[PDB]
Amino acid sequence: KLPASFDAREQWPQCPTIKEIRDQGSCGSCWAFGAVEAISDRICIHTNAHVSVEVSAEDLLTCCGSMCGDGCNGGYPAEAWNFWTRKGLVSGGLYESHVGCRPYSIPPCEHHVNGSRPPCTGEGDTPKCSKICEPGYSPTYKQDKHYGYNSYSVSNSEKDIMAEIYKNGPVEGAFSVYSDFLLYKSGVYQHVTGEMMGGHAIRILGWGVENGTPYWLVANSWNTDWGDNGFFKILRGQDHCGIESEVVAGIPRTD
Ligand SMILES: *C(N)[C@H](CCCNC(N)=O)NC(=O)C1(C(=O)N[C@H](C)c2ccsc2)CCC1
Repeated sequence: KLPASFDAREQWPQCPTIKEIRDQGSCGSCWAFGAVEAISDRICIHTNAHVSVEVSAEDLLTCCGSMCGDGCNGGYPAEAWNFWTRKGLVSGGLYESHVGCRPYSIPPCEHHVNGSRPPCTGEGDTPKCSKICEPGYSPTYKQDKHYGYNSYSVSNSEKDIMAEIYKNGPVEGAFSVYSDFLLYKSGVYQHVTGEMMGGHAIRILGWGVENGTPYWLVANSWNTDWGDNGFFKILRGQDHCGIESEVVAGIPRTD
């Protein structure tokens, strides 16, 4: 039933957020980024491109509080999606973009690569929850909220995750980062060297096969000069680095 390859960017060509790579900056907010990116995609898919917006990482990062975790010091993706169902999320684009209600306040940086931006440092402070949109944006904060119908776990099964993406759009997942992952440029990632650095949340938007190796198509939040234009591929079908073990998703309410 499922195709040998699937790419959400090809399936939903009128949904620009699916193609977009963000930059979490010097802040451990991957849990938030994986969520708002997939939510942005799912709102566009759910409306057949009639509503296409960058959902605010700032809003999720700053305003969830204890139920999600500890802001820039890590969080729980499951409860990020739950926050979307309970209190909703406003719009917000990239740093100094002036796009949406609450654009990201933490500046971009170079994540384990050379480039013109400053080098990323450790976990910076979590910004305050400010329930007010930026100057120049309409409508108001309350009026700009987008809500989810539900949030749920996807089972630790390759085919179930594929089915979920195929039907309902990109999902959030998490995997264990080893030091060799940081150097990723292209191909299918499999862990071959290096120690455990910690967990990392990302957006899964498809799958395929390359030179006989099955993979998941993943968006990272380390800007576009990391990896393969901000994306990477990782081995699919063996719960590699736990990539199939913490997938989470949710369906939008209609605005
Ligand atoms: C994502 N960037 C974040 C790593 C931040 C570490 N920064 C750094 N300088 O090393 N990781 C996460 O958000 C996850 C996590 O580890 N959460 C922990 C277990 C947590 C859960 C509840 S409170 C803290 C990995 C996916 C979630």
